[PDB]
Amino acid sequence: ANKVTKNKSN
Amino acid sequence: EEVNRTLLQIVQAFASDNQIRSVAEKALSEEWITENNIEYLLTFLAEQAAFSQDTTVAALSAVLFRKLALKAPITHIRKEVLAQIRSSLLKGFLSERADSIRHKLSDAIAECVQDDLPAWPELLQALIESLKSGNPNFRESSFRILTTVPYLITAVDINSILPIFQSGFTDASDNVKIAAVTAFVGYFKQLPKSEWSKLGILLPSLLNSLPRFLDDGKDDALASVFESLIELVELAPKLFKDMFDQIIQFTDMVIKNKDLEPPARTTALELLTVFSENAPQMCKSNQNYGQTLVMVTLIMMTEVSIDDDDAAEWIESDDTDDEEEVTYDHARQALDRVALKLGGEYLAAPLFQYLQQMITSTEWRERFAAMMALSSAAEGCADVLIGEIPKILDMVIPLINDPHPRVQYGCCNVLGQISTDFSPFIQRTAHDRILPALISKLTSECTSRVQTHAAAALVNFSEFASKDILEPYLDSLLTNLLVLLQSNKLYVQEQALTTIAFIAEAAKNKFIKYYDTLMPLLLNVLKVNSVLKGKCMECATLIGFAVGKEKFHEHSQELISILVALQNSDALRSYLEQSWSRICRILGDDFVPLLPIVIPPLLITAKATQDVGLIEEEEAANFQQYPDWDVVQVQGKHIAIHTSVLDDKVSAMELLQSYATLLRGQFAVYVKEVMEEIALPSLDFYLHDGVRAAGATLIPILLSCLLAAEELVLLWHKASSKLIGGLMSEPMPEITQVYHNSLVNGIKVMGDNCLSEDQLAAFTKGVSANLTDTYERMQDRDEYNEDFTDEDLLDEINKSIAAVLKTTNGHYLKNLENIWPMINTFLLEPILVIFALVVIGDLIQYEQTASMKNAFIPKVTECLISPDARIRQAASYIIGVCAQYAPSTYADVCIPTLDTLVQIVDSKLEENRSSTENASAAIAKILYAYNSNIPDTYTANWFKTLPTITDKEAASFNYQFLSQQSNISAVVDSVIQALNERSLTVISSVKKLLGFLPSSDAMAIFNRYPADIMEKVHKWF
Repeated sequence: ANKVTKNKSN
Repeated sequence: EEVNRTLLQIVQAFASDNQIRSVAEKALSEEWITENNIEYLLTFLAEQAAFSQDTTVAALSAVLFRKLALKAPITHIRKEVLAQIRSSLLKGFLSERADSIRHKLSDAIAECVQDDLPAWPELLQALIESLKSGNPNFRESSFRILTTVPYLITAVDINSILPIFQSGFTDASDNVKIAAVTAFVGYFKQLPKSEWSKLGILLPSLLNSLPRFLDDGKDDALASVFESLIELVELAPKLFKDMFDQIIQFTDMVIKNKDLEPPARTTALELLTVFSENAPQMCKSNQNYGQTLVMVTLIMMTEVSIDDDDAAEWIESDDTDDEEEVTYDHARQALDRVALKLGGEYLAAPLFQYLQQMITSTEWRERFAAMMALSSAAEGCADVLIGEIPKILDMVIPLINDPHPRVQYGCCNVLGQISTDFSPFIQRTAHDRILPALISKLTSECTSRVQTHAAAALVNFSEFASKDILEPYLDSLLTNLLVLLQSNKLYVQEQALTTIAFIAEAAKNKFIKYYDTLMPLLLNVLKVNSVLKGKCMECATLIGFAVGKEKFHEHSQELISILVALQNSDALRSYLEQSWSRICRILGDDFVPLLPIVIPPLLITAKATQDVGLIEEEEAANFQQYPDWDVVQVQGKHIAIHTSVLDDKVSAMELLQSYATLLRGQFAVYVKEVMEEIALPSLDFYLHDGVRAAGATLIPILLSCLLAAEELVLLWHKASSKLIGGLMSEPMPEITQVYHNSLVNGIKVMGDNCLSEDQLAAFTKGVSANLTDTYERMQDRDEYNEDFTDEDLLDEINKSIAAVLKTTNGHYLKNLENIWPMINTFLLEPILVIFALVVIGDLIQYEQTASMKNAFIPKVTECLISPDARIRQAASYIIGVCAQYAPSTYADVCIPTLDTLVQIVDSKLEENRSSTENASAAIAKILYAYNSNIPDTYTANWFKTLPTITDKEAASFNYQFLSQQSNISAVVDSVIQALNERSLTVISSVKKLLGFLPSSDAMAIFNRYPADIMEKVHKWF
């Protein structure tokens, strides 16, 4: 889902 | 005796059946929690918890007492009874109880200690002695009470409390240590900073106690301590300054010990990371931090596909993250977080020292780690890396063909990440390298996971690539992605579709020639896997918007018929809504016949209610586990709110808003309904600010739709009044701003005299409460520690006041007087100053301000020469506006300052080109008002401030004044420049001047001008 990203649980 | 078995029966009924248990619940709430029975009830529950031989009764009562003792509250309980309750609680605590009951007793005891409550020195004595007990549970429980009631720490003699904690940190029992650490941090949590220095000195004992956890192999307990330490870093980072290297080195040592379980290692990383977020200067002043941080995240990033060198399991799975790769995920987020805080200046060097080397390792995990680390760091390190982009591709692109497929995916990842993070410059300059690289991975030669990720990275790239850059690559992009469309794997098809969609979005009209091949393949997929269909309709309608309505018309009817089938037949629902919305942008007014299909479902979603569960202390946290829920404490109690549902309400509101925006008058039939059932109720959604804001932006757009097509007047009255009312209640500054903006836009729509006198008065109070609470929050911004939000709000308050002035046609001056004290305080901290000046400029626009000439010109004249451009700007505009609307009550000021203005003028630089343009206009205003009464150098000074290209209203005056030698070429150009820059009849004046010169002299002036602006010049003269 569905681009290249970085996720985030800060 | 009677009271006891009534209550005993009740509390025992609690565990159990609905009947016996509901009777008890009502009995408690309706009969026992009343002015008359409360103390008996509290007395009972305290006695049970203290003395009951039954575990469950004791436990429950302790909990109930805790809950009810707040609500009572403990303050209105008679002294004799407080004392008795205290004494029995205490005796229970000191008796023989199960651990969990002593915990609950401790919590109950805490409710009986309070600033206003009588001293309880028997507790103090009990705590001190319990801390020295040989029973861990007594020791632990005492620190727990000092955690709930940190004020007790202040009450004990300093020379007793210090060794208490030092013994605590060092205790044989892990539990006791964790509680000591918890109590120690809790103190800083709860007490004023002026109290901090009293325990701060204990930090080194605490830090020095930490290597013991590794000796004994107690890493779970280490993790808990790390969690307390993380809270302390957020509160008092500078306390760590002197021992900074020791804690850095310690977290390093833990993370590297990879026989430890993950929690100790992830929390240690978090500890390291959080310094960057709370003490950036501290991190930056120590080269050790950055080096440690990079090194440990690089180690953790290699912890993937363990025991599976071929990655078989990874190759075989879908394109989601593996939830078992926890330390890897943690490492990535950490590097990202620190890079974003500290910048590339500081991290690029240490980062790259390592990457150069890992790219060349024979261990694949390290070559991967390298790519993912770059990916994480590139945004935060952009300030440096954005310039060294060929060098970066020289490292990465060779790896695109690595023997290992996971290294390949890794390289696709970087090309994706940087296409976003260095956009739009990378699209312009590296397309010739990046696209061929990604395109080569699309071939079915490569692994599913790689083909997919390369296609994902083409979304990143496309998002910021102009149609012209993508053009020569489209046929190639497309033929490849069609093959991916024919995959056996669902996630490959879904990716294929999304990549085509986004490429078509970027390609626009250049995609028209691909439409005939794509569209049938897409229709076939739909006519046949919910997400596939959704992504497919998304791909279809984005293609539709790209190619335009005429081309879209070859399949629109069939497409529409399939959508209808689809809609009426859960992630699909949202793709359906967006697609319909996109069709409305394509079809324009031809959509109107489809409103009865599309709007009803949107009305349902946008009518979502604030889904709240009035909830219990314990019953939270686990409710919090769900991404789709949150819990907060608002006014004492706990509330569970369904967040996702409210996000969806917003999304629906944004679609209704966009239909209303495109359809204008044609949406009018829905305005009353959406206004009363959706926009307006949304302002009362105190638990979700998105809703409140979305409600606000809907208002002016709804009005404008009905306008274009009595009711209107009613609705506006209702809407404006709830907007206004929101100003004195709304807690979130960012929302307050939306309301003012919303009023501005409302007023702009509704026109002349759209507000009534009471509304104007109610607005003023709101404006004042807003100013008051902004002041209060800002007078809060150290020994222990290292806000456009506020600026933005004040920016908009300016606009609403201005807007209100205009609609009232001046009359708002009256009401505006009540907040003059407020205004005045602001006038004499830069943001509040700017605000004040801006207000005053608006005031003068409507010589009835003489009452205050003396109160502000002293500060305005000061501000004229301020180091701050924004202050000079606002100031000069004020002095210029003085000579415009108040010519005579101001002369003694305007003409003196006039020399100041010739100097402030001298500047012509992007950041302050605006400020100097206002001054320029301000002097042209003075030259106008007092025309032949002036001691004339001036006008020729002013001229040299031309052209005016940035401020439009300023430019408007200057060329009006200009319209009333061999300056001729500078005269003309001054005008061409304003026109061409689109900042501003002065043309008429100019043509006459050119009349006064020969054929050849006239022509020659434009000889300097390029073709494109000579096109414009011909069409201007």
